[PDB]
Amino acid sequence: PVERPFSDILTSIRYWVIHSITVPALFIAGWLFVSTGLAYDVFGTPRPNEYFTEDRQEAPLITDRFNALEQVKKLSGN
Amino acid sequence: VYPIFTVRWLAIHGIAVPTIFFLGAITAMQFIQR
Amino acid sequence: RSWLACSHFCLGFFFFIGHLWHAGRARAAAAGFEKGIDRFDEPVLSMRPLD
Amino acid sequence: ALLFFFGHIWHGARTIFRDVFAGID
Amino acid sequence: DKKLDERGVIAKDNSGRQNIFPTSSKAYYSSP
Amino acid sequence: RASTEQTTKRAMLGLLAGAVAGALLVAPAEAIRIPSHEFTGGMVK
Amino acid sequence: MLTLKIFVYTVVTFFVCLFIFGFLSNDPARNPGKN
Amino acid sequence: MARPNPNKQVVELNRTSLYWGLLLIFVLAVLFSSYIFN
Amino acid sequence: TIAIGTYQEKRTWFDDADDWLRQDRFVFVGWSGLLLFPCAYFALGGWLTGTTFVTSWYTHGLATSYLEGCNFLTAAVSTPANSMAHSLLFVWGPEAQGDFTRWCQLGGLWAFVALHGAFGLIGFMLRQFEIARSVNLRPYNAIAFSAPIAVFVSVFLIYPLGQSGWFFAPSFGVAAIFRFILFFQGFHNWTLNPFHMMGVAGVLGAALLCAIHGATVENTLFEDGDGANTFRAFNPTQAEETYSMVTANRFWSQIFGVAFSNKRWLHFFMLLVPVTGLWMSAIGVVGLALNLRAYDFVSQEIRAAEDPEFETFYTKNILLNEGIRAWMAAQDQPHERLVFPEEVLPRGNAL
Amino acid sequence: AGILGVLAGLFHLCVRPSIRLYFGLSMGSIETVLSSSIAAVFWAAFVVAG
Amino acid sequence: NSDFQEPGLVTPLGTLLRPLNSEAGKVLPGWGTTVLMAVFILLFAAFLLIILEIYNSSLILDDVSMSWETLAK
Amino acid sequence: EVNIYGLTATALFIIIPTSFLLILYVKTAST
Amino acid sequence: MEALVYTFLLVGTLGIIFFSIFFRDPPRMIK
Amino acid sequence: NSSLWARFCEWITSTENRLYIGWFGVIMIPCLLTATSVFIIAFIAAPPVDIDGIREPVSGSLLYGNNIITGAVIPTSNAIGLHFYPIWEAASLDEWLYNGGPYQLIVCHFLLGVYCYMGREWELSFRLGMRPWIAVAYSAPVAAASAVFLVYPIGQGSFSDGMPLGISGTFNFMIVFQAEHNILMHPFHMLGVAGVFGGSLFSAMHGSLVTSSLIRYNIVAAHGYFGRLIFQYASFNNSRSLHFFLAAWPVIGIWFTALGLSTMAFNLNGFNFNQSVVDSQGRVLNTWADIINRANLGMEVMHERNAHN
Amino acid sequence: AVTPSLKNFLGSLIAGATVLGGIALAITAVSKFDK
Amino acid sequence: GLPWYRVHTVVINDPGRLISVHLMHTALVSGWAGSMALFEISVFDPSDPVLNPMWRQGMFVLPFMTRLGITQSWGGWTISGETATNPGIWSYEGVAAAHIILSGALFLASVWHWTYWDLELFRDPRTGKTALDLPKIFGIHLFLSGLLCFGF
Ligand code: CLA
Ligand code: CLA
Ligand code: CLA
Ligand code: CLA
Ligand SMILES: C=Cc1c(C)c2cc3nc(c4c5[nH]c(cc6nc(cc1[nH]2)C(C)=C6CC)c(C)c5C(=O)[C@@H]4C(=O)OC)[C@@H](CCC(=O)OC/C=C(\C)CCC[C@H](C)CCC[C@H](C)CCCC(C)C)[C@@H]3C
Ligand SMILES: CC(C)=CCC/C(C)=C/CC/C(C)=C/CC/C(C)=C/CC/C(C)=C/CC/C(C)=C/CC/C(C)=C/CC/C(C)=C/CC/C(C)=C/CC1=CC(=O)C(C)=C(C)C1=O
Ligand SMILES: CCCCCCCCCCCCCCCC(=O)OC[C@H](COP(=O)(O)OC[C@@H](O)CO)OC(=O)CCCCCCCCCCCCCCC
Ligand SMILES: CC1=C(/C=C/C(C)=C/C=C/C(C)=C/C=C/C=C(C)/C=C/C=C(C)/C=C/C2=C(C)CCCC2(C)C)C(C)(C)CCC1
Ligand SMILES: CC1=C(/C=C/C(C)=C/C=C/C(C)=C/C=C/C=C(C)/C=C/C=C(C)/C=C/C2=C(C)CCCC2(C)C)C(C)(C)CCC1
Ligand SMILES: [Fe+2]
Repeated sequence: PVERPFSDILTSIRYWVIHSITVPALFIAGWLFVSTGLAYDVFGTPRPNEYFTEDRQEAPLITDRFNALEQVKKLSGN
Repeated sequence: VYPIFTVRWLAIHGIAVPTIFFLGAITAMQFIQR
Repeated sequence: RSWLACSHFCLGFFFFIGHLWHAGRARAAAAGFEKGIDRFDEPVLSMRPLD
Repeated sequence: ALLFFFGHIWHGARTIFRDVFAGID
Repeated sequence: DKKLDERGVIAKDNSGRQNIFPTSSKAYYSSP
Repeated sequence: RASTEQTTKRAMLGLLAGAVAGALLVAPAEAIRIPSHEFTGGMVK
Repeated sequence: MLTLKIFVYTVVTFFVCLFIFGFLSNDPARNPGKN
Repeated sequence: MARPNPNKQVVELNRTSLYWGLLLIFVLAVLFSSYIFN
Repeated sequence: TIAIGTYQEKRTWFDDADDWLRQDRFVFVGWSGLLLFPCAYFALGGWLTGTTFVTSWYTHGLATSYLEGCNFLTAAVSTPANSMAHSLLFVWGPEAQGDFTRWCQLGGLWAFVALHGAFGLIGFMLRQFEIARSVNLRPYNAIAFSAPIAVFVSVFLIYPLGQSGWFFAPSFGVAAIFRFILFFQGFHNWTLNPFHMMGVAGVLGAALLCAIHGATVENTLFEDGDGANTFRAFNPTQAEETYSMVTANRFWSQIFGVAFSNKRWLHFFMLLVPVTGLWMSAIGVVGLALNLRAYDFVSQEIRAAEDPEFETFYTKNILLNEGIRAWMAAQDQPHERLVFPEEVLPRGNAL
Repeated sequence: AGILGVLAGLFHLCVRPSIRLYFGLSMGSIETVLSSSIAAVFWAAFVVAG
Repeated sequence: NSDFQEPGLVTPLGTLLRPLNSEAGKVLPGWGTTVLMAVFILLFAAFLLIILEIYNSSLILDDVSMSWETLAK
Repeated sequence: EVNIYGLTATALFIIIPTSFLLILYVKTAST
Repeated sequence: MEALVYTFLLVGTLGIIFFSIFFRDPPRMIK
Repeated sequence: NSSLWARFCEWITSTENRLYIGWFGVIMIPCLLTATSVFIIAFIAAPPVDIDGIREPVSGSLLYGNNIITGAVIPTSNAIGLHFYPIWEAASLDEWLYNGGPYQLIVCHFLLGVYCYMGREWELSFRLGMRPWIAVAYSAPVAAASAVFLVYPIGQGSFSDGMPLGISGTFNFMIVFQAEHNILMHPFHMLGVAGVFGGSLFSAMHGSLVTSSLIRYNIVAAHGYFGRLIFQYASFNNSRSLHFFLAAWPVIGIWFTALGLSTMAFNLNGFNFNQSVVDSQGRVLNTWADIINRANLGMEVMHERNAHN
Repeated sequence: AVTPSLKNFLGSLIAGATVLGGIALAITAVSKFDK
Repeated sequence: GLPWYRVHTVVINDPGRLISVHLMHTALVSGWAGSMALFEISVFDPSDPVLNPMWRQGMFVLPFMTRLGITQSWGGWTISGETATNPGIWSYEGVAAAHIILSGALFLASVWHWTYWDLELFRDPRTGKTALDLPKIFGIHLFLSGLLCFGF
């Protein structure tokens, strides 16, 4: 009912035990998220060898609103 | 003093967990030959 | 030459600022009011008004 | 419209805080 | 300075300047 | 082609990141909070 | 214009000498503190 | 012609307010005159 | 009669919710929190995600992301393409069709961040009002914040709404904002607008007031401490003020000519200058939203055209704007499909 | 809208505000109505301009 | 003052309209009809969203064409 | 006489507020 | 004609500044 | 005590004058009065000045077809460079006007006047018992003006690169300076912008809290509002530390921006991220820095004349 | 006819109602627990 | 001693003076409408309706009259470029004159309500102090506004 101070948790053992094993899990999760290439697929960021398609040799252009989904699918090469 | 999962806990974690995740992601990005 | 000029201009400017600061403080401390106005004999209160 | 947004803010503040602005109970 | 009068005029509000405020009407249920 | 070329530096950096983050997040919060207890502990509203 | 140059030099020298002799006239002793 | 209104105060403008107003109007005129004249 | 006071009825769910929200903890939630904390949170999140993974390749033809090899200065969350003129770019909207990847590629993250940030600003202003009401204070901070929220609303919503689409709104980044600034200089002559002049005066005067007030207060302090450090010679429960108003007034009346003699008026002036400046800037940008720009000085243009042997700094600024526009439009507006040959690009040696 | 207005008007002639709403919005003061009306004309100004 | 500084002027229209400005301050107990107000506010918000999305081309309906070309019917 | 309307606008903007402020100052100074 | 207007406006601003500096109402409120 | 020199010293140092003079005063007052007189006279009725030294004069006076916004005092001709160019060294008064001497006169006298103003601030603070560190605060605008008017021309090599004493002249100076050095990406200009914006923020917020607190408590009642509004409990609990922070933020920001301008005078530069992102095969992917570079290149191409007759 | 955009908009209405209900239930549950 | 920006607050309590003030504002706005109508009619050039329409001549209030049915004029011309034979009571000049007459009538009513500010209508039977029943006033005004909207 008094919202325990931060000093008490700092000296606690359960807090350190949980965090020393959980924070590295998040760090490795992010490292693997970027390394395995899942970031490119999820966020649509092209890989350094996919910026320019075989048929396209210039920056893409949407030039279409209600069919923008198909336009982006075609431009991205997928 | 005893209860956990308070508003302070949620406020801290909501900005702490993604921060660690993104730090890992950026550190991984650093080591890209490109 | 560019590095030398830039660095030493910056250092000279900061050291002129330091001269201002330390000269002012030294003169005030010699006068005896480097810590503030006395609050019992304010010199301003002993001057004609409507300066 | 923008000026009247500011006016709305000011007059709502002077409504909700009537007692504080008037310095009464 | 309190007692802003029935006209809402306060000689010196918390700003130290004269001002006028509306007289809020209190609420009842039935009344006579 | 884009792919991480470092194998084991990930864990070494993650351990340090977590160890530093724990302390660095608990300490300033303590410093800011103690005055919050002081203010909201008898003279509030 | 020699006359203009001489006049400006005279004015500047007069003002600069006035300033220098002003700060040499026991400046630090004229303050409202007593020390 | 019915009854004097109790809610009758008077506007008051000290000298500093006068100077502020004159400065504001003259500075605005300085800023906007070139644009008004084109 | 049957009179009544305040809170003389049975309690309700609203009372319990209000009591819980307005407690005394590390973070004051309040009712406004329900609108502020989520929205603002997502905004920040969006931006960070936007600046870390997503790309603006398909919107601007640029690469703005840490995953693509950009700094903190060059990364940004770019605005959508000009084809999506004013579409709110919902994830479920006809453009994205519910696809998150294509939504990110189309630039919807910018709209996400902008809208959630606007509602976060609303929530923050309501939070300031609620705090002031809780502590029985006049909410002048609410007006002081009404200034920046007006600036944000103008620049980030009214300007793109009056233009061809969101594409011309600022993109959330450092270099992006620099591009926005140079674009205004080239296309609108924003420096010559009287309203940006008023805003510049307000902001610079606010900085001047801050510096002068701090220096004057720290250099007219009352000696109420033996130690040579004057910061410990003060406690919050003091009775008298910690600086001599009379001495400061005399000093600034003898050095400058005029000086303050009222703490309330001085601090209200400090509050007033920036708010007025930013409101004037907002009005100017609202004018620009409709391309109602201060550009002409028709008499100067006529005189310059009549005889080439008449050059003022205004004419040089006009030529610089022509250069900026001509050399930027090729890449800053890819949807125009502009190909300027080197022959027609404006140049100084061609004058 | 016209018809609804009429109906709404009838309601507002025959139903008194709740005490909680009366004190929450300070319906006894003439300044709250000014704030609300300024907001309404503000909204209408954007709508017509757009 | 007595009766707020003596009674005011009396006019036929004043007496006719007096009932409409007599019961000032009367309120209902509790929350009254605030829930209905909330329901109507929510419905109005939905209506405003519908019209905004129709006029923003974020909600394409069959009947509406949303362009100047609809002026030819 | 160039831009008669501009001159009129400037003169009115300088006169009406100035006259208003001076009248108010004179009226209050009598107190 | 424009030059005269600009000069008059600038002279008026300078005169207002001078009057505010020298013919100000005395600050006895706090002094 | 009754000597004429003693009486003159007493009058100069007397605190009973409506405006304090002091010895810094006896130096500055002629300097600033000369500067303002020459500035007014040239702004109203100066003839065109050959800024670029290619016999293409630039008009900047009100009589010669200008208004308040577009008027200015044109800097000295590029032919003169850094040479001292008083009236008595020009062949004739007309040539002195043509080359642009009044700018040099005004700038020199103005710089001396502002330095002596900084001195007399301290002098009066000393004669009144105040602490002496208002001159330190004023040194920031003085440093910035010194940079813009003397140090940039020194590094570049000519007084024609100084800021014209005008409005549109100031905008032209900024645009050219961005074209040549890319100021926007320099960290010191970023610090200056941060200082200015933060100073505005702090002025507005300090005024808000103090005005709210002042009733008919100045720091113990308002601190409850700010401690929970944006957290930061016990951030500035002292009326002295808070005001020192107010004084320190903008002053340091402006010091840094002035130093950045001087370094650009000696021409290091702002940042330069041109072509900093490349894909496989070596193709260049544009960033916002590249668009900024295109704008800079356009500005630069317009600034240079090259072909001069 | 019920166009796909209309269906998506109705789904958005449902989702926003769900979010508001979630916030309301959270505050209700915690307030009841603490009082 | 009210400041210059708190002056009109002297009308914040007595409803009669508030009514007078609002009548004055209404009269001013109506007079502006009529005056601009007259000015634009004096400046309007109706010879060419194809290459010299209203919007090219800077007209502001003329299109707002035309949008609702005012076409003809007492000068014999029409916004169509044709010529009108029986303009009728409702023309541009007629509308402007009507607005001016309304402005004057509202001015007279404003001065009347300013003089006779103390009316029994503004004092509630209980507590005999000035008060407005804002909810019921709003109900009446909303009823009238809805009726007018439906009629239009
Ligand atoms: C040889 C020269 C010299 C000497 C011996 C001193 C000696 C002293 N000074 Mg002075 N001073 C100098 C130069 C000098 N100063 C200059 C050039 C400046 C201008 C900035 C100042 C400004 C200054 C102030 C404003 C104050 C002093 C104070 C002091 C005293 C305490 C030392 C201190 O600040 O704590 C130790 C210092 C620190 C913990 C600060 C370290 C962090 C610094 C600011 C940044 C680190 C450098 C950074 C990387 C470079 C950035 C700039 C770069 C572009 C070059 C001591 C008597 C203080 C005092 O008590 O006066 C009586 C005081 O208030 N001095
Ligand atoms: C429905 C509209 C409406 C109404 C009825 C009021 C009524 C009132 N306001 Mg509010 N206000 C409004 C809109 C409105 N205001 C808007 C849109 C803004 C934003 C700018 C404000 C901002 C505002 C502030 C900041 C304050 C008030 C105050 C007041 C009160 C005193 C009037 C005043 O300022 O002194 C009379 C003012 C003058 C005689 C000066 C007039 C000079 C102006 C600035 C220039 C000339 C205007 C021009 C001739 C006509 C413009 C027309 C345009 C509106 C289309 C009064 C109750 C004051 C008050 O009581 O609070 C303590 C106060 O402090 N109002
Ligand atoms: C209070 C917090 C809050 C606020 C103000 C907003 C506000 C917004 N969000 Mg965010 N959002 C939030 C929380 C919030 N969100 C949370 C917690 C999440 C995570 C789950 C998200 C996830 C999210 C995404 C992923 C997106 C948004 C988007 C939006 C925007 C579109 C709003 C919209 O159409 O929603 C719907 C609004 C309503 C449903 C209004 C309520 C109306 C009720 C339901 C009426 C019901 C009455 C009746 C039954 C209806 C009858 C009609 C019919 C059924 C017969 C808007 C700026 C979108 C956007 O514009 O991004 C660019 C977007 O893409 N938000
Ligand atoms: C002396 C030089 C100078 C100065 C002082 C200014 C001053 C100004 N200019 Mg600039 N300008 C100049 C030269 C200058 N200009 C030149 C030469 C050009 C070239 C034409 C421009 C082009 C220009 C443009 C294009 C614009 C300005 C704008 C502005 C105003 C900015 C207001 C503001 O704070 O917005 C920034 C503040 C906000 C947007 C408020 C939002 C704040 C949110 C709520 C905070 C978010 C929370 C955040 C995550 C917390 C993190 C904190 C962390 C950073 C520490 C201000 C009056 C802008 C303006 O106001 O127009 C209306 C604008 O759009 N100017
Ligand atoms: C660069 C300009 C600038 C910034 C960044 C800024 C920032 C801030 N000022 C605040 C306050 C204020 N500012 C004030 C006056 C002023 N502020 C000014 C200029 C600024 N003020 C000026 C010029 C004035 C004078 C009028 C006042 C009076 C206040 C306050 O009371 C308040 C405070 O308490 O300060 C301590 C805070 C508001 C917190 C917030 O967003 O609520 C939460 C809402 C959020 C987070 C939603 C915002 C989401 C945004 C719009 C989306 C984009 C976010 C990305 C990070 C964008 C990155 C962009 C790249 C270019 C970097 C914040 C620290
Ligand atoms: C021929 C000639 C004449 C040539 C002229 C050519 C030419 C270029 C003309 C100039 C044109 C010109 C005037 C341009 C400016 C026009 C312009 C843009 C106007 C802006 C107007 C405007 C409405 C802007 C809105 C924003 C606004 C309100 C800004 C206000 C700016 C402002 C006045 C800032 C304050 C400045 C200032 C110096 C304050 C110092 C105050 C001071 C002395 C405090 C000291 C002090 C501190 C203490 O702490 C205490 C305790 C005490 C006691 C005390 O005293
Ligand atoms: C009930 C929602 C629970 C949370 C869902 C997960 C949230 C995180 C979403 C991350 C992005 C993943 C893609 C989701 C997007 C997605 O996949 O949508 C898809 C879904 C259905 O579309 P379909 O895929 O069936 O459409 C396919 C074709 O028929 C299209 O023509 O759209 C909806 O029905 C609305 C969903 C809203 C989901 C967002 C919830 C928030 C709504 C806004 C709340 C406003 C509150 C306002 C309060 C005043
Ligand atoms: C997905 C998404 C979402 C959400 C999101 C979020 C919510 C996010 C968050 C996020 C976050 C929450 C993030 C964070 C991040 C962070 C970071 C990224 C950080 C960084 C840092 C740094 C980088 C630092 C640096 C430094 C320092 C300060 C220390 C030392 C020094 C230096 C400078 C190095 C949703 C579903 C709704 C929708 C869609 C989108
Ligand atoms: C400047 C400007 C402005 C404003 C303006 C205004 C506001 C105006 C107003 C105006 C007005 C407000 C006007 C009015 C007019 C009026 C009139 C003109 C009237 C007339 C009347 C008459 C004529 C009457 C008659 C009569 C009567 C009395 C009744 C009986 C019968 C008779 C018929 C005899 C602003 C700021 C916005 C900005 C822009 C511009
Ligand atoms: Fe202060």
